[PDB]
Amino acid sequence: SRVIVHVDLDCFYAQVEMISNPELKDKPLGVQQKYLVVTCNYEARKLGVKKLMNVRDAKEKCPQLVLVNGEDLTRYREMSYKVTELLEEFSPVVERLGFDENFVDLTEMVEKRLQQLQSDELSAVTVSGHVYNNQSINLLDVLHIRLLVGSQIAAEMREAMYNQLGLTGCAGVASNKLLAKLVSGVFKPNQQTVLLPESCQHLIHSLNHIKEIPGIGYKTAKCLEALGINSVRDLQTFSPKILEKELGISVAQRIQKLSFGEDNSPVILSGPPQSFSEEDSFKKCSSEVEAKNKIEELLASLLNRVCQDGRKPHTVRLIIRRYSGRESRQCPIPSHVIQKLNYDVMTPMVDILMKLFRNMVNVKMPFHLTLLSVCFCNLK
DNA sequence: GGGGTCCT
DNA sequence: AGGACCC
Ligand SMILES: Nc1ncnc2c1ncn2[C@H]1C[C@H](O)[C@@H](COP(=O)(O)OP(=O)(O)OP(=O)(O)O)O1
Ligand SMILES: [Mg+2]
Ligand SMILES: [Mg+2]
Repeated sequence: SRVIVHVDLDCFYAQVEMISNPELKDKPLGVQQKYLVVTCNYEARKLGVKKLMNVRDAKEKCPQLVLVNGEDLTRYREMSYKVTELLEEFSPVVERLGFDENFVDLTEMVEKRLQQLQSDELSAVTVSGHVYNNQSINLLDVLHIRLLVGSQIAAEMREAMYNQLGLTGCAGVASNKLLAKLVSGVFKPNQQTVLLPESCQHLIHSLNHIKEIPGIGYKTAKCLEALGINSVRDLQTFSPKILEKELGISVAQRIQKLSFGEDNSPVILSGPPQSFSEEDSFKKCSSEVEAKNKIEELLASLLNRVCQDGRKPHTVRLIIRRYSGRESRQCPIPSHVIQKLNYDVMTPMVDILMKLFRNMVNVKMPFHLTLLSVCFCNLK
């Protein structure tokens, strides 16, 4: 049996901004990227603003909305890493999911604490936060005890995140990653909940669409929908044989297990990132001249990042998106270029990126690009 | 939107 | 190199 916590920061980008400019802490705030409000603080959500909503919709429904620009992710990324490092201090196995979510495997920590316990104050063990579905605790049930100690650790985590980084968030504690992530959002914002095993089925059947299961995305949901599968129960009861043939043995067996609340995937230590990338989207790029300036701009940003990181990238990738869905070209970085960080690495790197660009884009015939991205990977 | 992961 | 997933 495992004890897993999922930590999910409240309106992360908005929190980072409200900390940067505390004069926003009291007003409805929205963080904008191009024409989207990607996230907003809880005051704005109260005024009917939704995640990933159009700035037109948002401006009309809530003309008092204060917008800050969140296209440069630098500060969010930096705070994101402070959070996971703080969690890694609790237990070293921490898996990041995007910038604002972490899983921690607490089972070793829980076991250590229980061993230190006397029967005197084992009486006595208490929950911190909400119990999912108001389920009764059985102090004689060792699984219940282990999960409650988890909720205590989770509370210490949220307290340290607030006290040391100024950030609030939710936590969900359960026996695997799927359930911990489903349960962490039951009470929001800035609260936590623990899932006892006999409420597992209640949690999974509380979902309304199979897309709400982590692991089942747009494409997979579409296939399932095609098969007449709509509820969690539908997926639970659909023919394994048929499903296996429709989506392949790997996806079928995995997602069908997910529909019963079963997930044996380990919490993986994320550690340092395996790639660095920067991108810009735009309405139109139809010339190599600006394509180069664009790319130079991105390359500038990236180099600062590999600079302070330490490790060195052994491959570059250039990515594009044409009008009306992405294409990419990569190649190893010349060994001599790799030794760069106090000379002029720009020019030779731009040279390589442009060769890659022309290989993928016919510059002798009109082109219409709508995104450019540069990615460094294969770090050593 | 502006990132990131892993598998095939 | 592309596809699928996550935020
Ligand atoms: N398709 C997408 N789904 C989810 N998030 C996305 C997507 N595209 C970009 N993002 C970015 C923008 C959001 O600010 C952030 C998602 O954070 P998420 O944990 O879903 O909620 P949140 O931190 O905004 O608020 P809360 O956790 O309080 O609901 O990631
Ligand atoms: Mg969040
Ligand atoms: Mg999903």
